[PDB]
Amino acid sequence: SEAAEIEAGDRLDALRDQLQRYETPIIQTILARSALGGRAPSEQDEVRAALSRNAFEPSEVISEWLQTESGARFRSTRPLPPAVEFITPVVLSRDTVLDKPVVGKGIFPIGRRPQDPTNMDEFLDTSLLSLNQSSTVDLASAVSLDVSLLHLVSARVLLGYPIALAKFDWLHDNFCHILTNTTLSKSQKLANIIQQLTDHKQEVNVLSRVEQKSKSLSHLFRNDIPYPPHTQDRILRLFQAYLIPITTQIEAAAILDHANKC
Amino acid sequence: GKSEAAEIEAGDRLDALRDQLQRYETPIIQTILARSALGGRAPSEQDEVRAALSRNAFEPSEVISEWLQTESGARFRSTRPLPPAVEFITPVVLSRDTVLDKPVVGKGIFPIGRRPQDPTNMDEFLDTSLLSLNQSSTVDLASAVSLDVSLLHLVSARVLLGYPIALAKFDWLHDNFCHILTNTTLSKSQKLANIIQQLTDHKQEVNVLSRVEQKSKSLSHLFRNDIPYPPHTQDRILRLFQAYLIPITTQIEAAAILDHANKC
Amino acid sequence: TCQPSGSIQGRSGNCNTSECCKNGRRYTTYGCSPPVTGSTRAVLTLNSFAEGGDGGGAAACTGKFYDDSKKVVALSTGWYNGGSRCRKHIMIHAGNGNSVSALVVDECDSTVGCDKDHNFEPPCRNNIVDGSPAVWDALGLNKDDGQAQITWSDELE
Amino acid sequence: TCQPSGSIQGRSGNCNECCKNGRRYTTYGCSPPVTGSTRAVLTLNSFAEGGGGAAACTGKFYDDSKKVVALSTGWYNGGSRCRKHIMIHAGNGNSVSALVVDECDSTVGCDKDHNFEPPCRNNIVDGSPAVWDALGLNKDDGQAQITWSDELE
Repeated sequence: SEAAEIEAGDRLDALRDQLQRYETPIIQTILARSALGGRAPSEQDEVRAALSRNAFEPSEVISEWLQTESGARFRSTRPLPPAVEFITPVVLSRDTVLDKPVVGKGIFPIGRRPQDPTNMDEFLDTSLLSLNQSSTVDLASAVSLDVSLLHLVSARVLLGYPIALAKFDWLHDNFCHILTNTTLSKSQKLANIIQQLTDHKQEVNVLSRVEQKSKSLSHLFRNDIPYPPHTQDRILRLFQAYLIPITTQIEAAAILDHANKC
Repeated sequence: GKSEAAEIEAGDRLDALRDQLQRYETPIIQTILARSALGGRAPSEQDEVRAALSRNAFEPSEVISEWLQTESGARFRSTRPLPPAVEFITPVVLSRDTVLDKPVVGKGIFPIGRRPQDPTNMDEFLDTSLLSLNQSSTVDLASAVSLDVSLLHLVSARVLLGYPIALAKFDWLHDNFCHILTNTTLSKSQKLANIIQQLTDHKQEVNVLSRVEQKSKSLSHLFRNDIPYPPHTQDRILRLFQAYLIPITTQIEAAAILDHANKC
Repeated sequence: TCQPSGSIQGRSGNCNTSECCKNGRRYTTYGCSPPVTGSTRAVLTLNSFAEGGDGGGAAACTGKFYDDSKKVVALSTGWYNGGSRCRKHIMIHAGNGNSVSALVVDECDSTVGCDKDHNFEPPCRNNIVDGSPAVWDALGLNKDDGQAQITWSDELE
Repeated sequence: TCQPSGSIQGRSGNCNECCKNGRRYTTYGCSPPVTGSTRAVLTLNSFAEGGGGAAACTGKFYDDSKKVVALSTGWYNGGSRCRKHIMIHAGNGNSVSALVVDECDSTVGCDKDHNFEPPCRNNIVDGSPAVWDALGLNKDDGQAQITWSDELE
């Protein structure tokens, strides 16, 4: 019982390192596509066709979790990868200040405003549509970078599942106190678990680093064409409004069905 | 005159194509860094890349596709399912001990092309880079393969710009190339050599490679708690441009000019 | 009234000997702090908010780091109160009669600890004002204390 | 003896010396013979970074206090003088040792790569401001008649 908690803490530390490791590839991949050029004719269709022709199936652990009742909420319509259609509830106001310190609140509030796209698929589609149409951009390169990004963001948030299992063993009593509470509805248990999983100080740490990375990696050199406007804003928005809150919900969903382990 | 006007379009056309060529620099570098930052090599990654290229075959444009059929162009046609030019082998031009990336008194810097120990073509160069990673049980296969495939399409499209660049350069510097092409003293082989030499501007090459080295250094910055890039990541980014992308582009350009000798 | 939220098994990881968590003991977590009275009794601790130092992550209120000459503090999770004091000032009173105004920039996080994210340090206690060196110097306190009994109040406007 | 390699149709593009539209500009692969007292035209250039390409010999930029030169393509001679010094003599009797760092490219010009400027002449030593100041020459003149020779070390 000590030993198992210790092991889980160790395991959590390693999985968190794996989660952070997606930060730079996601940002570089967005920047590669943004530096490359405008949108090709029928690029969106070609992205769907590429996902169909090169269908990567998730791991057996993930594919079986996606068949359970809590995991099924993150299964996408084929040929989209897992979790890229998942819609978090709106939690911010239209005018919420997203990326500057606010007196009496803090900085980098998580989640969607009413005007944010519903899910990652729509967010990335909206980003693609904001580009100008181009007859010179290479279709194969553009689609291949689009597909890379979809696979990256799916794998990134899916790490919430093994992270949640490790957190459960590490913080066993905390979660079991919620799970075995017979006064709480299913949704109140979900809310209480999400709150237990949420650490905004760590969220600010990540998003501050993402903002630095997006500025440093978007540096312009001799004779480079500038990035489209708002490129850095949308990189931050991807993490702040989607990747972080969806990861937390995946972790909560994984925890919720574990009362028999208490 | 009619001639003068045609040359002017041609320069205008060349300027725009050169901008398009340079636009590949940052995406190629970012894509390499993304894959290198992501993790080690997945089981059977090489095989999975070929299967991805086979299952999702983008075909080239109609003009290029035809060019690839013609004999000159066929030397840049790859074995299916690889994209154009990634199997093309430039002849070894450097010695085993050539200094690649620092100024050499009496020679300069960034000598172009392959040494005997460099991999034969871009497919093997990228394969060798991938094999230098350890097998990883945690790297996401879909992400890794997708970034690998992205890079192969990028490097192919980058060098294939040599073909339209060559046509624009031919119209822009018509007399220069025709003076070589109509020289009945030269073999086909000597004309190729002289065309390549006319196409080569090493001062412009140094400008590109200096910037590539700078980009690779700046864009590989580590932030707090980041896992380091594998050793030689920056070296291999430079080598890709210096030993493959630049000389292959030039060769594609020379091939193209030679195909249009009938225009002299 | 304020109760613990749970506890965490200590792990020392690679931490040196700021105190590390020790193996073989548990560390208490809190979501709450004592009542804010307008002259709230607290323990002042010593911390660097500087970027280089590797003491910590970015400040919760601002995402920034602060060099040691800035008079800034972090507050235990309960007093941090979801950010309600972010970029506001508190007046700190020391037992020696000195007082100083300090900017709240960060959370002294009592909900989590003894993990790689926190360099294997324990969760913050629940009644802490974690002050920069300039805070201690302004209060005339000897930083070799490590902690001091204080009172604090919000500076209203 | 050294003959032109060809010529290029002028385009001014967006250059504000600029190539002019109604003319042609000559290109060279060679330079005059290198003697122990080689006659040349000294021009003025900044090798500093910001708002021109990296120096051909080194990939670097040089602030205006550095005594560095670029040589017409022929004298540049495929890099054989890279990071070697030449001794430059001005008509007023001043002389200076300058480091060869770059090629003044006489093979190409009048394109966006060269800011729509013409191709270097074939007898040019393109000198930094510090070269001009050491020679006591008025940088307002734009060019000066000089002689130069390869220097020992």
